[PDB]
Amino acid sequence: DVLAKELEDVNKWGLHVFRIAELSGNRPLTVIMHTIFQERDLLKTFKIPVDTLITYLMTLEDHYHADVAYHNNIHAADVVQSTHVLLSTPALEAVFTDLEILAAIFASAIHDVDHPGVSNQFLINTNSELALMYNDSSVLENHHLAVGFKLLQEENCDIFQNLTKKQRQSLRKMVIDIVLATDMSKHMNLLADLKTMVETKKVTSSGVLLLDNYSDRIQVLQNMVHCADLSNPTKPLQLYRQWTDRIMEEFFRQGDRERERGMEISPMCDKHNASVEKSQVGFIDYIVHPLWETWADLVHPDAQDILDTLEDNREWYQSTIP
Ligand SMILES: Oc1ccc2cc(-c3ccc(OC(F)F)c(OCC4CC4)c3)oc2c1
Ligand SMILES: [Mg+2]
Ligand SMILES: [Zn+2]
Repeated sequence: DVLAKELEDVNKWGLHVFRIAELSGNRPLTVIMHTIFQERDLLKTFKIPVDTLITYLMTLEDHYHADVAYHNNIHAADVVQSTHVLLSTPALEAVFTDLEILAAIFASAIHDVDHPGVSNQFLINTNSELALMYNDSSVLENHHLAVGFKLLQEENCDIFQNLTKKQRQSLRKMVIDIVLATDMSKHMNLLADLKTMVETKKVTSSGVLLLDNYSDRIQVLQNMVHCADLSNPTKPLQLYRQWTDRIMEEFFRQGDRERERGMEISPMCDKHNASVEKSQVGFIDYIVHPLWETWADLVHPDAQDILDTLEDNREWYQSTIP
């Protein structure tokens, strides 16, 4: 009842995702996904057996690393739930089909699975087997996808077993397109394209965004999930700070490995020369605010409160440097 009371916040920005993780027994991804599938009536729409959903969700959640500080199952649940809220924005009402909503939510859930807690560049610089498999190109993101789809083949895990062949083919392509777009080295090109759409966007008679081709539809979903991925500084401050604690631990541990190996330490990864507050300020100024401002423009004014929180959080971190 405690957990179930907290899951009543699932449509709200600033869900207490860390309390849900603890209240659910380190199962935040399973219970948040299950709740959202129920809320959106997805189990009935796609004839998904409830037992099949739980088995897949638990296996998926199992393949997130419980000893990685940031890129774990809690981050995955957070991104799912954030994507779920952004799908419900008034400017997008009745825009996406049930299959596109399914794809966006599923993509979010798998988008970092089996993440080892080090970056693509580190996997490239260390001659890793992952970088060798994927020829240095979206190494992690290709991997998260391969794992997320492969697990559907485990015993009683195919949650898509009752989709038509065409629905599965279309869903598979959309999920790939969405997850490869969370490759952080693609952020500038993705944002540049988003700006273009905002400059040239159209609305319908009802006031809703007009997306009449696959290219525009997938581009909005790509940016939606990328926004959810980069949504930590838009959250109430107590949530944001704990996300920063976790990312910096993960970054520090990567820099300790780059130290033990004689490599140049990556930006912000050296725990003997790291200004956490200044870096959060530059993170918001150069990455998170330019993206969220553009998204807010696309769906104006639906996202105004999310943007105000980001600007408050920016002011707060700034205020701690003088
Ligand atoms: O190659 C990649 C791929 C994915 C991610 C995700 C992030 C990321 C997420 C949250 C962050 O801060 C706070 F919001 F928790 C953050 O800031 C740390 C940086 C020094 C200023 C970075 O950084 C990444 C780098
Ligand atoms: Mg990622
Ligand atoms: Zn992520």
